Amino acid sequence: VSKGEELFTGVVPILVELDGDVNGHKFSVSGEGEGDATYGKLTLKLICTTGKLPVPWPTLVTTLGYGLQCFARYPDHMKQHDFFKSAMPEGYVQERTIFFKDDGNYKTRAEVKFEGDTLVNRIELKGIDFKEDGNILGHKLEYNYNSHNVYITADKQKNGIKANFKIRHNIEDGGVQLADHYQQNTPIGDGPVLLPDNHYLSYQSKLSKDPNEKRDHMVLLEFVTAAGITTPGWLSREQVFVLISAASVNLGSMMCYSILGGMIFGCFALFELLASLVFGNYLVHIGAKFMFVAGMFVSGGVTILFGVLDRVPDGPVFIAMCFLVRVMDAVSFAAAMTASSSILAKAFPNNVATVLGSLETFSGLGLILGPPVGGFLYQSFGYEVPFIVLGCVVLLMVPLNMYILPNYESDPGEHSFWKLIALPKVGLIAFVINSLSSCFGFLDPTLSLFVLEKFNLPAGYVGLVFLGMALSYAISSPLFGLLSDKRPPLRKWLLVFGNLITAGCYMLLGPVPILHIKSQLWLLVLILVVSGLSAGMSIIPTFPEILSCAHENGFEEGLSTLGLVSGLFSAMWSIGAFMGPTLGGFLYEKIGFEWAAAIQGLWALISGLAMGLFYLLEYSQVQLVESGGALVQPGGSLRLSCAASGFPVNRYSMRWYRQAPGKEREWVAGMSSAGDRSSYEDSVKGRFTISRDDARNTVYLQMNSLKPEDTAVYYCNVNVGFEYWGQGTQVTVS
Ligand SMILES: COc1cc2c(cc1OC)[C@@H]1CC(=O)[C@H](CC(C)C)CN1CC2
Repeated sequence: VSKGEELFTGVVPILVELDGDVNGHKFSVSGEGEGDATYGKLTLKLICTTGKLPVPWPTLVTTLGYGLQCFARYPDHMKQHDFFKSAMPEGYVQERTIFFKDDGNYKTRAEVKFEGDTLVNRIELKGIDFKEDGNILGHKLEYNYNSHNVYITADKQKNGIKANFKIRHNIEDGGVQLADHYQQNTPIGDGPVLLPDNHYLSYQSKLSKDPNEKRDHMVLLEFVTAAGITTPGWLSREQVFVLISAASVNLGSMMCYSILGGMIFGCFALFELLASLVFGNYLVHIGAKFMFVAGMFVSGGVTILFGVLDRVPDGPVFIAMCFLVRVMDAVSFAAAMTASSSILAKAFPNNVATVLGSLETFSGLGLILGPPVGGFLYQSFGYEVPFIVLGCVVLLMVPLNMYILPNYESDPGEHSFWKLIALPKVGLIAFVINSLSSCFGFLDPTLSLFVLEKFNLPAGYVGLVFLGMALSYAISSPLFGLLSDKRPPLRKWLLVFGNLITAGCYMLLGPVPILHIKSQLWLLVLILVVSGLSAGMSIIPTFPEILSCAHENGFEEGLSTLGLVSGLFSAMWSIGAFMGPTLGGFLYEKIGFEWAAAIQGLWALISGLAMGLFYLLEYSQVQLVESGGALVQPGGSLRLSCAASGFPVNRYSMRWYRQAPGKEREWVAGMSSAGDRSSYEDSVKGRFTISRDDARNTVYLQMNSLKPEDTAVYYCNVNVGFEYWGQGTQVTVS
């Protein structure tokens, strides 16, 4: 960790100038924009002042967009290898030599300095031996750009770094143009710079235009990450810190709710919805740590003051005290839930479902700890006593959470609440979770009445079967959390099937007089256990799906979006808990439990079918799938098929790539937009044939007159703004 790391904790306004010559034609370009090193984001708007560019803009993307490598996000084992922020309070120099294949050369000198607030980059360019009928001077490069890798090794002799990479530009005729880049980077101002190990950076890029501008300009978007040296594999300090804290909080709150769980019941959810929405909307202004500790302090205060109601005289003071205890319990649980969910969403970015499943398992393992020590404290000390013993142990666990938790700081976002809530998929998520919470709230009060009226057992076995259903939920939560984490497209399927199995469970809850099924005990207990498993298999994949839809819509990453999605999760669980018991009790007094369970299960079933119909109707995502790999004797003939998913083939160009073992990727052939022009390598010239078919949205490559040289893995390449690849097929010849 260096001193210049602290400078890049925010947004940086950046300014770029270039002056260069190409065969006597001189140009000067100037640009402005922003950078963000927390996530690796660069956005520039770049305008010429001299006039027309005889050279294409993708030739200058590698000079201006790669000219600011200081906004690279490094993971926690790569902060030791940061060089760019090490010398940034004074500045560095970067010299680059670019060899275009079968054409001339660029040589650039650039200096990147930090003047005032702004970051300044000055570039001088020299261009040597360009043909007039070439891809560069003839304006033959497509107006999009590809994703790349940049490899950096160290250099002790100049205390700097040296990087090598290649850039594949697309030409309009179908082919590609290769540009090989060699750069050397050196500090100027004697700063303690970190000479790194061998590593590399991955660049995603995007290129567009501002439509209101009528000059010559480019809008450039850069995503950067860094890798190359593998992790130790075990956790960090902050992650074990937040796991111990969240586990202890979840244990304490669960056992507090288990040991002591109309106007006040509904106004409780009425304040709970508002508290969840307000805490979701304003979280960075309060902070995750402060709101964690505040929610735990108010929760412990509530469970201390719950014993005092026996010494409060009956009258207006009893109402004015129980009301305040009810609303403080509501806002304390809301604040603690949203704070814990947001901080664990930030702490584990890729493994978000596994942590939530593990905390659900610890909540179950803590609620099964209630009866023995609870009976010890009840028939050993008394009844006023166990609540204040619980309050003492929670208020002694609180300063640990004051000591341990890190200080995450962020800035307010660019969008609002109302843009997030207006998505269709999010509304269907909310409707599914309303069905689940309403089924749970209906299952609360009438089960004890049904057991007492039919089977003649008291509330002890009602609590026992509640324990069994919670245990099935606790077992089924982390496994399907791990399954939803590891496989992305199975997550939405587990969302649909969970609600469908839950609906089947609530229809088997009440034996329908049409269906002729008899009532007994172990069948009922088993259906409740399977209902717990279905609820667990549904509820865990909800939060990552809302996160994926939020990042897919275009919300900027940070803590604002995590806070909003956690607040919406708590809000939907609040409005479901509200809607559930009132409709369940109304249906129980009106028509009976037997049809009430059927109507509730049918509600859940139509919720799941609406979800499944939205998935069956409006799904589309860019994908390339391939087929045609086998083993053929030399001199044979083959056909390879690349089937696309979510773009028109007749409006975009297509490329075919190949790779040999122990060798880099090589371009084979390319097919343009209009379908009349094709491009080939001389090793596949006259032999390989490319074809398309826009009716079935598929492209094909046919081969004849085989050689042992063409044993390779073949790939299919598009660019629809981003670069998308395929999994490849193995083609072997003898
Ligand atoms: C009566 O309202 C409440 C109902 C419930 C809970 C808390 C309540 O408030 C005290 C807990 C909360 C979560 O930890 C768990 C449920 C999800 C919201 C993650 C476990 N459940 C049972 C339902």
